[PDB]
Amino acid sequence: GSNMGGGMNFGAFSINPAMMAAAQAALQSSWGMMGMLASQQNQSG
Amino acid sequence: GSNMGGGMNFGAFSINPAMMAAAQAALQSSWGMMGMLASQQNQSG
Amino acid sequence: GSNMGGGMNFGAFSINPAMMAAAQAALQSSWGMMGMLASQQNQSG
Amino acid sequence: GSNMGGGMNFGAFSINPAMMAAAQAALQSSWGMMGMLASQQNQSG
Amino acid sequence: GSNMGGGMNFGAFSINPAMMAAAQAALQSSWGMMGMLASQQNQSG
Amino acid sequence: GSNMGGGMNFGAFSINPAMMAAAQAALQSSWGMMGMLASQQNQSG
Amino acid sequence: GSNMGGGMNFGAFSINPAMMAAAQAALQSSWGMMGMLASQQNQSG
Amino acid sequence: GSNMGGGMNFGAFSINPAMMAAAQAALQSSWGMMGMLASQQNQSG
Amino acid sequence: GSNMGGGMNFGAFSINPAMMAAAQAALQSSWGMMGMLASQQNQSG
Amino acid sequence: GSNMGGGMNFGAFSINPAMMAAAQAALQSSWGMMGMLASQQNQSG
Amino acid sequence: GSNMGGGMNFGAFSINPAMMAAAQAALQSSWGMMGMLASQQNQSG
Amino acid sequence: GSNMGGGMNFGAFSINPAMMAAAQAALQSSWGMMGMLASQQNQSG
Repeated sequence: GSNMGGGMNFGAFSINPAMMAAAQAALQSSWGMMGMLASQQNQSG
Repeated sequence: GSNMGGGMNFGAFSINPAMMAAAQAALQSSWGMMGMLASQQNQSG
Repeated sequence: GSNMGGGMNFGAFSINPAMMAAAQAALQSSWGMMGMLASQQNQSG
Repeated sequence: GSNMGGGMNFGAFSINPAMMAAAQAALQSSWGMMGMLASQQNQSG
Repeated sequence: GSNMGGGMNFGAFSINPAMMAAAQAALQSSWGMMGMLASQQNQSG
Repeated sequence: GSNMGGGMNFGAFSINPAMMAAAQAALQSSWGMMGMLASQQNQSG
Repeated sequence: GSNMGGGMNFGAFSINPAMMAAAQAALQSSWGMMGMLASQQNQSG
Repeated sequence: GSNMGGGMNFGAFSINPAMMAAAQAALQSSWGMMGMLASQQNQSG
Repeated sequence: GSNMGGGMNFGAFSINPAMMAAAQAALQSSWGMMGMLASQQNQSG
Repeated sequence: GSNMGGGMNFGAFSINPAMMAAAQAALQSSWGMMGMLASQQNQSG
Repeated sequence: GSNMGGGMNFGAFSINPAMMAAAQAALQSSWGMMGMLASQQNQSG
Repeated sequence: GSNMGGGMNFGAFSINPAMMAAAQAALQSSWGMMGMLASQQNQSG
């Protein structure tokens, strides 16, 4: 069980994420004002 | 079970994400004002 | 079970995501004001 | 089970996503004000 | 089971997505104000 | 069980995260004003 | 010379004005979303 | 010379003005979302 | 010469003005979201 | 020459003005979110 | 020459002005979020 | 020549002004978040 309060952002967020990855499983998620991500990267041997 | 509060953003978000990946499974998700992502990248051997 | 609150964005989001990927499975999703994505990239050996 | 609240965006979103991919399976989805995508890219050996 | 709330966008979204792909299966979907896409790209060996 | 209070940010957050990873499982998530992420990267041998 | 800008009202205005007057000249004008009134009630002795 | 800027009101204005007057000249004007009134009540002795 | 800037009001204004007057000239103007009034009540002796 | 800047009000203004007057000239103006009034009540002896 | 800057009010202003007057000229103006008033009550003997 | 800077008020102003006057000229102006008033009450003998 999880919960988050609500917030207000007046400023302008200039985000410039730059990502690189190399794996058996890879997920790369960039988001702006609000987001939630639940990623289950299952693996065996 | 998950929950998120509601927020208000007056500023203009100029986002410029740049991503590169190399994997057996790859997902790359960029989004603006609001989003949710549940990605199950299942794998065996 | 997941839940998200509602938000209001007055600013104009100029997004310029640029993505590159190389995998057995690849998904690349860019979206503007609101979105949800549930991607199950199943894999065997 | 998933749920999303409703939001209002006054600003004009100029999005310019640019994507490139190379995989056994590839999906590339760009959308504007609202969207949902559930992509199951099944794979065997 | 999935659900989405309703939103209102006053701004004019000038979208210019540009996509390129090379795969055994390829789907590329660009849309404006509202959309949903469920793509099952099945694969064997 | 988790809970978070609500906050207000007047300043404009210019974030420039730059990330690189190399693993059997890799997740890299950059976000702006608000987010939550629960990632279970399961592994066997 | 007079001038007015244009506005947008999403809310539903339930107005219930109740007026009573007793004069040599009487005008009573109730209006909803938009209006202009120029009433010259001239009088002598 | 007069000038007014344009505004947007999301809330629902429930107005209930109640007015009573007794004069040689009487004007009573109730209005909702937008209005202008120029009333010249001229008088002599 | 007069000038006014433009504003946005999210809240719902419940106004309940109640007015009573007794004069040689009387004007009573109640309005909701936006208005301008220029009333010249001229008088002699 | 006069000038006013533009403002944003999130709160809901419940106004309840109550006014009473007795004069040779009387004007009573109640307004909600925005207004301007220029009243010249001219008088002689 | 006059000038005013622009401000933002998050709180809900519950105003309850109550006014009474008795004069040769009387003006009584109550307003909510923003206003300007220039009243010239001219008088002779 | 006059000038004012812009301010932000998070608190909810509950104002309850109560005024009474008796004069040859009377003006009584109550306002909420922002206002300007230039009243010239001219008089002779």
